[PDB]
Amino acid sequence: SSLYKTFFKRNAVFVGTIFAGAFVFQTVFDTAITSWYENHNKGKLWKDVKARIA
Amino acid sequence: VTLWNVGVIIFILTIATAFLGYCCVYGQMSHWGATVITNLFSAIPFVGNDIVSWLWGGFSVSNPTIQRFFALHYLVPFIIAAMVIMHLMALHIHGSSNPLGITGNLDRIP
Amino acid sequence: MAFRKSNVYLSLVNSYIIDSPQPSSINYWWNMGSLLGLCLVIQIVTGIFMAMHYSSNIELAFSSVEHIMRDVHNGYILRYLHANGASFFFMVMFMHMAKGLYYGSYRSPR
Amino acid sequence: KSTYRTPNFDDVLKENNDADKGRSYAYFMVGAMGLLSSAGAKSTVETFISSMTATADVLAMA
Amino acid sequence: KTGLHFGRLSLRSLTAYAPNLMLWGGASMLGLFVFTEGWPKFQD
Amino acid sequence: PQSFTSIARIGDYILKSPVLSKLCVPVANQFINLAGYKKLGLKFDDLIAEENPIMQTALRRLPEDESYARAYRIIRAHQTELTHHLLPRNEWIKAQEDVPYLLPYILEAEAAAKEKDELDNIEVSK
Amino acid sequence: PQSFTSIARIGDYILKSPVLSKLCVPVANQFINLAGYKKLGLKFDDLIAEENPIMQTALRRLPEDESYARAYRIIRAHQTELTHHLLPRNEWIKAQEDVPYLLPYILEAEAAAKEKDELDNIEVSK
Amino acid sequence: AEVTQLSNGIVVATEHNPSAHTASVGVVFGSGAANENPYNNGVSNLWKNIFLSKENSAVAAKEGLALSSNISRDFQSYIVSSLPGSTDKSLDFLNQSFIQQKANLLSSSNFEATKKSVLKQVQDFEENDHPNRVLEHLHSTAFQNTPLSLPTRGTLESLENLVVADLESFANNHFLNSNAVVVGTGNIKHEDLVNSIESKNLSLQTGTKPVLKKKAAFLGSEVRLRDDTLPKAWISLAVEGEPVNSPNYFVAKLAAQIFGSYNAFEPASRLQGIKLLDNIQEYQLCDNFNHFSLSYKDSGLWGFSTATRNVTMIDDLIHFTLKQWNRLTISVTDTEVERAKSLLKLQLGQLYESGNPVNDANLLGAEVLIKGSKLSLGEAFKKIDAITVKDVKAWAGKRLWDQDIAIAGTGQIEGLLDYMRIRSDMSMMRW
Ligand SMILES: CCCCCCCCCCC(=O)OC[C@H](COP(=O)(O)OC[C@H](O)COP(=O)(O)OC[C@@H](COC(=O)CC)OC(=O)CCC)OC(=O)CCCCCCCC
Ligand SMILES: CCCCCCCCCCCCCCCCCC(=O)OC[C@H](COP(=O)(O)OCCN)OC(=O)CCCCCCCCCCCCC
Ligand code: HEM
Ligand SMILES: COc1c(O)c(C)c(C/C=C(\C)CC/C=C(\C)CC/C=C(\C)CC/C=C(\C)CC/C=C(\C)CCC=C(C)C)c(O)c1OC
Ligand SMILES: CCCCCCCCCCCCCCCCCC(=O)O[C@H](COC(=O)CCCCCC)COP(=O)(O)OCCN
Repeated sequence: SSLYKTFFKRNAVFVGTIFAGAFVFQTVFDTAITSWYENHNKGKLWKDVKARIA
Repeated sequence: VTLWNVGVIIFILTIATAFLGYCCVYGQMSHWGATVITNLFSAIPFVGNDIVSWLWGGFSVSNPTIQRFFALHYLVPFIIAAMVIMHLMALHIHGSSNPLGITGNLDRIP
Repeated sequence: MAFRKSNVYLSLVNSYIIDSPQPSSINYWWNMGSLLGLCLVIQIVTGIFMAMHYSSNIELAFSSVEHIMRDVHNGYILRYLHANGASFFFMVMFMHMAKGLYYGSYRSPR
Repeated sequence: KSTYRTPNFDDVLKENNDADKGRSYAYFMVGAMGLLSSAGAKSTVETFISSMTATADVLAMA
Repeated sequence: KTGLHFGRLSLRSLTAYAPNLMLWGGASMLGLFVFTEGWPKFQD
Repeated sequence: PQSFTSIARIGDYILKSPVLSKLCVPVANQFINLAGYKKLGLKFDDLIAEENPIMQTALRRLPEDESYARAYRIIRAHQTELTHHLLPRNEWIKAQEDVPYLLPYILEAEAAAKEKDELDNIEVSK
Repeated sequence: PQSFTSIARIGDYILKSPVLSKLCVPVANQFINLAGYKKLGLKFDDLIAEENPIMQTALRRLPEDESYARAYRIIRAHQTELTHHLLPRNEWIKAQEDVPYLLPYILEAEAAAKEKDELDNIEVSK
Repeated sequence: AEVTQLSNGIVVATEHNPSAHTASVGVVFGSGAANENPYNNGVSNLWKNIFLSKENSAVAAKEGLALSSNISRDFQSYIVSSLPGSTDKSLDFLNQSFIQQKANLLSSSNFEATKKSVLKQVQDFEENDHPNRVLEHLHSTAFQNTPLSLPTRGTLESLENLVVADLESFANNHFLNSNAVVVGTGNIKHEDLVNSIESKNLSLQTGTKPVLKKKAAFLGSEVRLRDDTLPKAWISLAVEGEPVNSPNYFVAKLAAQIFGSYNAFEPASRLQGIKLLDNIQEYQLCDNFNHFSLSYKDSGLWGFSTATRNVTMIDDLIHFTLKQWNRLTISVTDTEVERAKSLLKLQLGQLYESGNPVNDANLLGAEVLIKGSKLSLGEAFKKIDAITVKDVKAWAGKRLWDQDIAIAGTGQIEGLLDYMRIRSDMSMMRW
């Protein structure tokens, strides 16, 4: 409602926020996807086999 | 003015084309001409050792440099031919000048 | 008038993808021609980046495709997008020709 | 009939205009589609650029 | 003293253009801040 | 291009000066006959470039007897060059006929364009 | 395309025949309502392609009351498809309203074009 | 030039001016075309006419009295004009055959001859008066299914199904004593009118008219009446506005004076200090335009209306006009605010200080029905001088920046694009 120049009114905030979030989203989506993949396949990676030959 | 600005772009692409094809013979002038030119981009402030390692594909002028220079040499002559089409479009809306330098709409032949 | 209608280059973009008059009852079968323009761009771009690493000699040709798959950084993405993109390029073109065979697009004045 | 008698739109209209309801939900979805495309088109350019760096067998002979 | 032009861009619209590149560059600094993260480019 | 208001502001200061017109006017008469436009049957105002809105305004306001004569001098000068000759000396432009016939139409088209533009950029307060 | 003179030459021979109109006219009435153009509020003569000089001649010679009504039926049929619906059954074209309103203008534009063309290719001798 | 109200049970307003040569006396009611349903539409247009019918106006001309009336939204009027030593005869004409014995005017032959004259006025209006029947469709499409959209003349089939029983049904509910103001302007004292009214016991009976079920509401919409045999194109376009007794009343009027009005065939009109006129005159996009600010007791309308003959460049005229509206939010200048202050005080002065006492009787009657008292021209001038650049930008970002529009058009309007290509022009996307 009364948040529009805080959100998406300005030409330089319509592209000055979707370019701002384009790096914040770039690193937190990359970390959470990698964290899910290495627990669905836990026990088969090289990190788990090298700790078994200790 | 637009006809003169598209002409400057063609002149830069023709210099880049002749440099890339001269390095494809791989003579003794081809190796040391490509060493001197590519070392000039190591002086750009705060990004210097990233254009030159991306132009080389390695640590000097070597086999990845010659293979990528021929593939770019096939391509830029087709970018030049598309700039030549855009060059003749800007000419058709106004036509040519004359050595007198005045209007020529009073005497025209096909 | 607007600047997009008085420039020599911007008016071609405006007269083709901005202010072009369209029949308001066309369906999703009329979308296959724009999608074929995206297919040609993917095939040219991924093939130029693969031509930097390829050798056409008959004793080096098979092994250089293996070099792109194993050694080039993200080289498997370039080849797989290129070999599978050619099948997607032919699938849309079979659907493009079959639409004009259906709706009668070959007759006069086309 | 008359041209001053417009037909009914209450089958598709809302029961409340509420002019911030229309201009908040229609700028969140167009803004989020341009946020994902900025991070989507950025990642594709970097993968094409990263294939021109040194290969695995070049850095092994360094 | 009425608003120096040398052309047409005068004080009557640069008064609104002086905070216009608050984020017109703010977003061209940020527009390259998109396309320069993953291949090496750091700021100061 | 510079403007014709700026040219005449500089050029009038040289002529109402006893020591400046001593030096510059003998130089300027040698620059004219070393240009050679009179030998092609041309005045100087024929040579001015005309693809701008101030110059298109001054050509409409010309009287049509002077407008017909100017179109023949330009056509005669194009046919002279493609034969790579000069005109006979009977048909050269003499020094009394090279008058600024287009300068008064130009100078008032520029003073009206300046006045309109400095009334669109105004800072009148209370 | 064939011609409308050739279509009516074949189509009239079927109707002045007792055993041919027995067989073909029950088949032709099933072909009409399996086409489905009446459900979009259209007659058959609206469907004829019009980018040829014989068909452009017949559209100028139409009376302007029938010309205004035809432009509304075509606009109503474009809006019906983009919603992917059919019209209500109150507004379908009945079987008595589908008349050949454009066939007489077409058949005389073709007979004049044939006569003009066979007088340009003539072999009259003495 | 001072106004005086005095209610003895009946409101009587009067502005004396002893330099006038005539005097007007009438009564103004507070129920207009926005107090009707869609079946008795234009029934106030039949109450104006039969007051001006030939047998009723022959009686007034035998004493030197002229009749005049006016039907609008939110009010109607019935004025009797005369000479300043003859105003007591003006009250006796209003008392008889309009207030007391109003039965002989509603005959069967006087009503039937009148209705077939009102049936041909609205029929000629619908075929000839193109800039005014497009502005009517702008009210019809912006306030649809709402009282503020019925046309003040009525329509051709709502006028045909109107019998004599419908007029007394309208008068019984709307010509009441509290819904009424008695006005007198021109050369007439305030105290001679008051004593002459209460020299008798002039009054009415009941009051408390019906209470107007649905409120007013703006809706973004468009209506298109294409006619390819007409030689021009007429177009109106507006947004929501500021009502009567709104705190931004003079601020919306100052904003329309910034863009003003234009006539392409008048030479002095082409030299105005309007920045929109630089883009218009280069390719001659229109013949005329004018900006307005309408205001009622419910809402308002702020916009413009044009007429053009360049039927292939219509979408450039809409593009350039809506781009200048964006500058009231972001980059309006101080010399444009000071120019519109001087021209608004001259436009308000020629409407409220003209020479027609019939004109000043409709203006006085409306402002006393809706506010109780009149606002001076000195107090309105003091309010216009205190508007700043900040007040215009605060009004503009609330009322026009990225808001819905209502469009209406007729003629050769094939080059008029659809809604979302025009709706997107209400924000520059450069702030
Ligand atoms: C390998 C290449 C991948 C890319 C290929 C792109 C797709 C090519 C398919 C060819 C095609 O476009 O045919 C479409 C055909 C007619 O289309 P129509 O305009 O009449 O129906 C629009 C409807 O109102 C929804 O239209 P709507 O407004 O709902 O659009 C939203 C819709 C969009 O998705 C698509 O339709 C993409 C095809 O999504 C939704 O429905 C939302 C659900 C929650 O629909 C049909 O008749 C179905 C026939 C099946 C076609 C199979 C082809 C055989 C190979
Ligand atoms: C020389 C080489 C030339 C190429 C030869 C042809 C190659 C075949 C390529 C296969 C794709 C072609 C199939 C679709 C062809 C286009 C059909 C079309 O244009 O749409 C027609 C129809 C539209 O429906 P309507 O408009 O009639 O709806 C009524 C409105 N009043 O829409 C439909 O009816 C679509 C119905 C579903 C069609 C798909 C069915 C499966 C097709 C077989 C595919 C097999 C792949 C292995
Ligand atoms: C592959 C390169 C080029 C091609 C094929 C090309 C072609 C042409 C042609 C056919 C003409 C019209 C004929 C003529 O006026 O002589 C022309 C004119 C012109 N060219 Fe080029 N040109 C090229 C490069 C350039 C360059 C490098 C420049 C300037 C930096 C340039 C600037 C111009 C200009 C200003 C004209 C107009 C001259 C006039 O009309 O008086 N062009 N060009
Ligand atoms: C109604 O009908 C339509 C319609 O439906 C549509 C969609 C369009 C829209 C138009 C199209 C879809 C046309 C598509 C355009 C093409 C296919 C152009 C052809 C493409 C190319 C020639 C590709 C250009 C080549 C490159 C970009 C080379 C790339 C290589 C690079 C960048 C290597 C760089 C190397 C280094 C080291 C940086 C119409 O114009 C149109 O008509 C009105
Ligand atoms: C096969 C050939 C394909 C043909 C190409 C057609 C599509 C080309 C257009 C694609 C978009 C390119 C448009 C560039 C943006 C507009 C340029 C411009 O403003 O015009 C010029 C800018 O001058 C230039 O330097 C042009 C650089 C060209 C760069 C080419 C890469 C301004 O010109 P001007 O101010 O006179 O505009 C007319 C106003 N009446």
